[PDB]
Amino acid sequence: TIDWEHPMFKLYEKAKRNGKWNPADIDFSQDQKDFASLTSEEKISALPLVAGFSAGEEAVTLDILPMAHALARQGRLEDVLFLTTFMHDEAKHVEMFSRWQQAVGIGQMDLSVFHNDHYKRIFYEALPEAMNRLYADDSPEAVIRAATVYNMIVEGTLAESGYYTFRQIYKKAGLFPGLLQGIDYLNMDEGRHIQFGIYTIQRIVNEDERYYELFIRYMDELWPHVIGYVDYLTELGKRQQQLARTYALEIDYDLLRHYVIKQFNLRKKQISRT
Amino acid sequence: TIDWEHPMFKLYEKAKRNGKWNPADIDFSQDQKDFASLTSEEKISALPLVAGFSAGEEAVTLDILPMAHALARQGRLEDVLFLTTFMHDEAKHVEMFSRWQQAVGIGQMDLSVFHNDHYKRIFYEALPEAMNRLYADDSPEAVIRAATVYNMIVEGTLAESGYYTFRQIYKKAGLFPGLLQGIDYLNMDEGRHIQFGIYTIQRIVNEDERYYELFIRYMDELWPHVIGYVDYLTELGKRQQQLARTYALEIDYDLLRHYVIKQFNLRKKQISRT
Ligand SMILES: CCCCCCCCCCCCCCCC(=O)O
Ligand SMILES: CCCCCCCCCCCCCCCC(=O)O
Ligand SMILES: [Mn+2]
Ligand SMILES: [Mn+2]
Ligand SMILES: [Mn+2]
Ligand SMILES: [Mn+2]
Ligand SMILES: [Mn+2]
Ligand SMILES: [Mn+2]
Repeated sequence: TIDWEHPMFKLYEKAKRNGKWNPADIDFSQDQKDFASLTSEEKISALPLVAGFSAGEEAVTLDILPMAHALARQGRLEDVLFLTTFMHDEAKHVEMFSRWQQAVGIGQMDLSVFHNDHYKRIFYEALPEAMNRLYADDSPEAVIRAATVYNMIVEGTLAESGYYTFRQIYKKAGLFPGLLQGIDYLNMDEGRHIQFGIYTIQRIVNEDERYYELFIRYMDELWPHVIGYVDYLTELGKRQQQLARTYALEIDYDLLRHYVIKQFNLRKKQISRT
Repeated sequence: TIDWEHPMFKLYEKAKRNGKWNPADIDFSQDQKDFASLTSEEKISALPLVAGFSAGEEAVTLDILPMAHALARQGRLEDVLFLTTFMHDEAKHVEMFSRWQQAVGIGQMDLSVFHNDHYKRIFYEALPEAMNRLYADDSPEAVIRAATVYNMIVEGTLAESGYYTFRQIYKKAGLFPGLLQGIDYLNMDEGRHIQFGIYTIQRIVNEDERYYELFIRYMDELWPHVIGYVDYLTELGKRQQQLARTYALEIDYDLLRHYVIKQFNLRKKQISRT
């Protein structure tokens, strides 16, 4: 039947209760004015972080499907019910960033230019490969790896840090209130996504504590590309300093960096070896 | 980007606006009392139609995924955004029937007994085979067949007729107000599902009017099992006449039957050869 007490059924219920926001309701009119008011140099200072996210959301909307397939095939009905909310969330995320991009005029703008090699390695290689694998290989190893790259690294490390960074910068400056409303909603959805990942990894580790070592290993395997992208954005911003100056933000890249590091280690700690 | 004018983006927007209902909010307390008040013979008279639906909703929640995969792989982003709402709708449908079944006490009850051979041929063979095919064969032929069996026959013919039948019987009788609230919501969701099917078949026919003949052919191929199930339910009810008598319903199986026939032909007519 439905196991009403199943953790993923409970997460499904919360998703319905907490998932009513609609990107079509966000007022982006002030964002349009803010963006127009920026200098050409101030404009470029913002784009790298938006590039990472818009492309990232698109990647994950296509790439969660194989997990829903694999779990369906295993008969995990409550997981599948929850995953329908996960996939619809990601749809709204793609929608929200595309609306912002249109409202402020950079819809055309090929933002690919802000994706370095480490980024592409995560979003264009490790992520799609690990998810697609599940179509032919739904072994515990395969499922742990998919949840690690997608939920623990892409969402749980990069996206979390991305949200924090957005707040740290533009919330201070009083800029882009529509986008920040969007990001708050995104960040609320993402908490459920991460919880799914934790639950999935933990139940597999609960069967064989040796999958714990596999989890840690896959996390450390990805870390170089995580930090390598983070260094490239850090670096990139330190050149284009004009938005920080104009808006009186000592943009502390060294504390962001450690927020990333903090997120990575925190995700490890949410998986228990025993 | 997102093509804001795309028909499936517009259907996605409507789904969000019109898709807020939550099965967890439905009051089933009166349904519990109604069901308990029924005689043992009256109880059995209702179950066949509920059997068809609960199993049917479960089938379609698992079975829409390959279509979302195939269209994603073709780069039809707006279709995929809409399909996230379609899949979440089906989740709530499975949820709604399981809640009703629990509330009135038939959760255990193996309702498989009311699935005859024609039913199994649709839901356990033709439907999963046609959807799963899309994982390895996303040809126009394959996509038309998937949309025909799923959207035009299962939803557009059987489910539509099932809703009508539910209303005709229990709405008259003043019974099962919770279930009927649920069914109204379901039926509103299903209109978008059918519209997706029409759009999908029509855009493929628009490229080669010879796919029109393929559409009609696949519809007629399934008709025998549609009517054969409908005859078995018709037949089945005519024996167990006690609920009709008790509640003063001349249950007109001959008009239902023609409602089914009417639905089938109506679906053909929504696809234009030209
Ligand atoms: C000092 C800079 C550190 C900040 C790191 C920036 C992270 C931006 C990358 C965006 C990835 C978004 C993917 C989210 C996927 C989802 O929504 O499930
Ligand atoms: C005289 C009897 C005719 C009535 C026909 C009864 C139809 C019951 C079958 C239920 C199928 C439900 C599947 C719906 C799938 C979806 O929700 O997309
Ligand atoms: Mn997201
Ligand atoms: Mn996410
Ligand atoms: Mn490097
Ligand atoms: Mn349904
Ligand atoms: Mn449907
Ligand atoms: Mn027969």
